[PDB]
Amino acid sequence: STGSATTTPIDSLDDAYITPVQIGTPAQTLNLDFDTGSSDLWVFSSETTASEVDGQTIYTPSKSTTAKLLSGATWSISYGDGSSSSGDVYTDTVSVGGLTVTGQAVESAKKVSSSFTEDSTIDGLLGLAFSTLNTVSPTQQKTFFDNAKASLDSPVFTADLGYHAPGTYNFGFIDTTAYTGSITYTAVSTKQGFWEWTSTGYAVGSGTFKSTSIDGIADTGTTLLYLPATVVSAYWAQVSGAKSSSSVGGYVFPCSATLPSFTFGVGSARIVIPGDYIDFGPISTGSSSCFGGIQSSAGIGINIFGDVALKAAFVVFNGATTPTLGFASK
Ligand SMILES: O=C(NCC(F)(F)F)c1ccon1
Repeated sequence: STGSATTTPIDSLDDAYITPVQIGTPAQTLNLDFDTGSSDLWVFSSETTASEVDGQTIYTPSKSTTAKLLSGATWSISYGDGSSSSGDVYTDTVSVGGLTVTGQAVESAKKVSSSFTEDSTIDGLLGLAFSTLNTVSPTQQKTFFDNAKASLDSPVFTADLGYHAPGTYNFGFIDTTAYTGSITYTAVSTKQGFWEWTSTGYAVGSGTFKSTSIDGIADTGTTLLYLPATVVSAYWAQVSGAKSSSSVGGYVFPCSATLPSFTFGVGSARIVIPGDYIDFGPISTGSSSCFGGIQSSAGIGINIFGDVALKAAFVVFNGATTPTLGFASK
């Protein structure tokens, strides 16, 4: 089997992407944030504290003839950005782009943190990291991909995120019309439960390529590109007036600037992030200080190839017995 679904930016900055997902019988369609950096499929629901729901579409398990309470199961997750959610668990039928999994753990939120409430466009998350990170207790549950894998034509999914435009998540096949040149594959460590890999280096603008190993995660659920302080300083040094602002929470730059591109290495191949992709706009409405899309990972403990990097590529998440990651230009 295969599936194919369009993913759409939630706003004009590409802060995140939402993909429609059918849950239950009859189908209830929710717009979920597909997140290769976590492993829980959780939704706003009829059980979510009412004051914490503000415009989201909710899943109502009592209206699904295929929903079953997973007795005794609870979940609770905290994300790298400080947000969180928790609740109980149903199993139900879940379909993405024509691909159906029966008995998928659908984690129903009883509580969500303010950042989730405040984002009316995201109805929940669909985790696509390794199932070892799933938070359901006392019986850990499998991701949608993990459940679908054996049925797929090929044990893969691909992310093709757009810049200020829709893109595609495919399951079970590689669309050879969606990229240019060849796909370069690179090794993955699953030891921390992430799609963790090692970039071979970087360049800033038209500058020379620096060969250096940068370990990090391919994370569709993180907006920005978080890299070591040395690398990030070298980038922003090429933008007149750019500076790190402790009050704002990262590098900012004059909105009048033209940003240089940023290149990252995948083996001997190179992915070029255009300068425009690194502009996240005014820090507050009307400001002439703009927020940068490349930021230091120093406070985080891990480097993160988030949407800024991934949307410059066609990315293959290869879930074969030994997982790997593939990147192509597009
Ligand atoms: O925050 C999470 N993932 C995104 C991160 F890697 F950037 F942190 C998370 C929470 C539970 O499992 N993973």
